[PDB]
Amino acid sequence: MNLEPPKAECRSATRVMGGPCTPRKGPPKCKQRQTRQCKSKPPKKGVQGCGDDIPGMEGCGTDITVICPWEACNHCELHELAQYGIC
Ligand SMILES: *[C@H]1CC(=O)N([C@@H]2CC(C)(C)N(O)C2(C)C)C1=O
Ligand SMILES: *[C@H]1CC(=O)N([C@@H]2CC(C)(C)N(O)C2(C)C)C1=O
Ligand SMILES: *[C@H]1CC(=O)N([C@@H]2CC(C)(C)N(O)C2(C)C)C1=O
Ligand SMILES: *[C@H]1CC(=O)N([C@H]2CC(C)(C)N(O)C2(C)C)C1=O
Ligand SMILES: *[C@H]1CC(=O)N([C@H]2CC(C)(C)N(O)C2(C)C)C1=O
Ligand SMILES: *[C@H]1CC(=O)N([C@H]2CC(C)(C)N(O)C2(C)C)C1=O
Ligand SMILES: *[C@H]1CC(=O)N([C@H]2CC(C)(C)N(O)C2(C)C)C1=O
Ligand SMILES: *[C@H]1CC(=O)N([C@H]2CC(C)(C)N(O)C2(C)C)C1=O
Ligand SMILES: *[C@H]1CC(=O)N([C@H]2CC(C)(C)N(O)C2(C)C)C1=O
Repeated sequence: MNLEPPKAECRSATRVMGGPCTPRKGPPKCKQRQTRQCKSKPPKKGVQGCGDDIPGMEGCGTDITVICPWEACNHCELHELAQYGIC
């Protein structure tokens, strides 16, 4: 019968859940990664981004699985004002 009962609980959490939350049009519309969300300045390197090809296999995995900016949220090279979330 379907997969075995999933761990839909995890008590490890505590206050990092609940509270005033109201999604919007559900998560972004993927199924077509191209240029429907990523937009700003012409394609280049560093200033803009990098222009990879198939992330999750060669784009990233080290500065995220071992040290993700979410932990030491303070260093960050550029774009430090994005800390307010006013994005
Ligand atoms: C799955 C297990 C779990 O509980 N996780 C963490 C820790 C708590 C606080 C329990 N969560 O709800 C989050 C997702 C933050 C898991 O990732
Ligand atoms: C409300 C919906 C939600 O889940 N939110 C965030 C992100 C996750 C990890 C799903 N949470 O349980 C918290 C509350 C941290 C919301 O903003
Ligand atoms: C984006 C909220 C940016 O300021 N919020 C989100 C998440 C990241 C990846 C940081 N972004 O640039 C978008 C807009 C997708 C702002 O800081
Ligand atoms: C299709 C939509 C998208 O952007 N995406 C991401 C989601 C995660 C799991 C973060 N990832 O590494 C991929 C590239 C799969 C999709 O699967
Ligand atoms: C370098 C190649 C590229 O287009 N890019 C974008 C992709 C997303 C995840 C939208 N983004 O915010 C960056 C700047 C990473 C690269 O990383
Ligand atoms: C945002 C839109 C997108 O798919 N993208 C690419 C750019 C690079 C860094 C090559 N990459 O692996 C992602 C998926 C982030 C953006 O810059
Ligand atoms: C660069 C390519 C990518 O999508 N990615 C992950 C890493 C974490 C921080 C887990 N994450 O939510 C994104 C989508 C940025 C990279 O390391
Ligand atoms: C940055 C590095 C990474 O992969 N990551 C995870 C952490 C949670 C909140 C579980 N998540 O869905 C992302 C992809 C953001 C980071 O904090
Ligand atoms: C530290 C905590 C966090 O997740 N974060 C954002 C800031 C930007 C650069 C917008 N981003 O994509 C991450 C996830 C690093 C912080 O400033």
